[PDB]
Amino acid sequence: GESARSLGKGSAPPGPVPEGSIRIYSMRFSPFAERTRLVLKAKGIRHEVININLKNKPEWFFKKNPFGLVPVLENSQGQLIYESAITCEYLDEAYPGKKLLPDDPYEKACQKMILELFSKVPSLVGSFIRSQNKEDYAGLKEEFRKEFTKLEEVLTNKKTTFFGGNSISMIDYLIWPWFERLEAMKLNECVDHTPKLKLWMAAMKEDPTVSALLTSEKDWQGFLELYLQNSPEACDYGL
Amino acid sequence: GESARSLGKGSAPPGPVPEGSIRIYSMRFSPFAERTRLVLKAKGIRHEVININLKNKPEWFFKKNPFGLVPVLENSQGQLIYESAITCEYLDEAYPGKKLLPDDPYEKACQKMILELFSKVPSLVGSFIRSQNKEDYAGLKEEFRKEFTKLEEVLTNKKTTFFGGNSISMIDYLIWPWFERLEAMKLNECVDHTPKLKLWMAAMKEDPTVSALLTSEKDWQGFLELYLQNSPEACDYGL
Ligand SMILES: O=C1O[C@H]([C@@H](O)CO)C(O)=C1O
Ligand SMILES: O=C1O[C@H]([C@@H](O)CO)C(O)=C1O
Repeated sequence: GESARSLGKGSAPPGPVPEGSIRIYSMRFSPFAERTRLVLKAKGIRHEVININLKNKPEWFFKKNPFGLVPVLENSQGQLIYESAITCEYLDEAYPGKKLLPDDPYEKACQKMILELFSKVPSLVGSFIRSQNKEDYAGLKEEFRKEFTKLEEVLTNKKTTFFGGNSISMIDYLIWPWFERLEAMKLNECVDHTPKLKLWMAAMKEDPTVSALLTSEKDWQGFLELYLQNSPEACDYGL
Repeated sequence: GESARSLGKGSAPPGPVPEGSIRIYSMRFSPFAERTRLVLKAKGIRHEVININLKNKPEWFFKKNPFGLVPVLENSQGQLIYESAITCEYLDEAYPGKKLLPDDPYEKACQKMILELFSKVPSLVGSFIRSQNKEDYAGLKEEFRKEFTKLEEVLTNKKTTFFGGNSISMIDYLIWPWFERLEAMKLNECVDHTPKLKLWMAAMKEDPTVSALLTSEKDWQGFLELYLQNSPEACDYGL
């Protein structure tokens, strides 16, 4: 269980990825890295995980990703892939299993346009995590409700269970991690004028891949308190 | 030639796209829409163009794209695709001809990672267009030089003529429009510590697709002066 402890400044650079496996450089509480892990699980891809201490990074990690961000994929050929959506698309294409993106070009384009509709939400969550008082909170509630009604409208026309059809697909996994953290951020009442989006969240929680990877509110809250202080122990909260 | 005049507020909504053609909603001076037009030309795709008056938009255009931005693709089946990179990827997949993206998943992922390396540049150009004096200009020069050295490093390792190999490909067309406007913005001396990137620009200008679509400095400058004043005649400069 302590096998999951993060590597930080001073850690030895890791050795090569074994043939037959792919490696993800991750952090247990990162919603960006969660995207990639949901895909690895959904597709049944054998993999290893190296967690990175984002508040005390190893210098060698910048050789994996010059941006110094998680997630990063590394394969046995030594190829390196970064940016969460890029890593997810690469896995869908490079591995067998349930295809998570549509083959049809228009339907694929639709999933990417829905990701665009969503793309303000990660930056807002970033802002929210920093909110100081009830006035700031009232305002961020309105900002989230505007973004959520964009997403509600997609579901309203499609009349489908999920954003790509009646079966969960790539787009759902790409947006899920921010919704998972919404309870914990006290932002559930932003989805109260968006009834189909609320039902979508209930459906997501029933998905075997989502349920396997869900972090408890108490664990995310422990992480967050330490992260907001730039604690070098945040990323290993619980361990 | 006046066939290219933009549609603005009050214009009638256009009729259906004919079978055998795709329609692009564009603007002659938009670098985002230029991406899509470079792809249409590179692939030899039969198409029609409707230019939109971005400073006096038709209300119906928001039914084509709720964001109200160009480019937008519309096909004879009535499907609508927006966001410049999405439109380009859709065309590469949906049409025959020279494939502009690699089939190999890693090499495709590499092109998307290079687009990420570039992705600060459009926002910087946006800021530059607004620059007031020599001090602001000196600063933006340093910002551009930082972004350009990221791109130089890609070319340095690859030792290839273009960002995807020795043959021009999607990634080159996606980044080109901002480099085309660099002379006009007086920012050529930002590429003077980036010699491979300077050679890339010379190579791009020799490409038949790029050369066919290049706008003159004088025409772009006429456009820009009117655009900065929110002139409803900017988009039709020259007509
Ligand atoms: O700020 C971030 O955005 C990226 C990217 O992976 C998502 O597209 C990432 O990993 C972060 O930590
Ligand atoms: O500001 C813009 O960015 C978009 C997009 O098309 C690019 O990805 C666009 O068209 C604009 O006018």
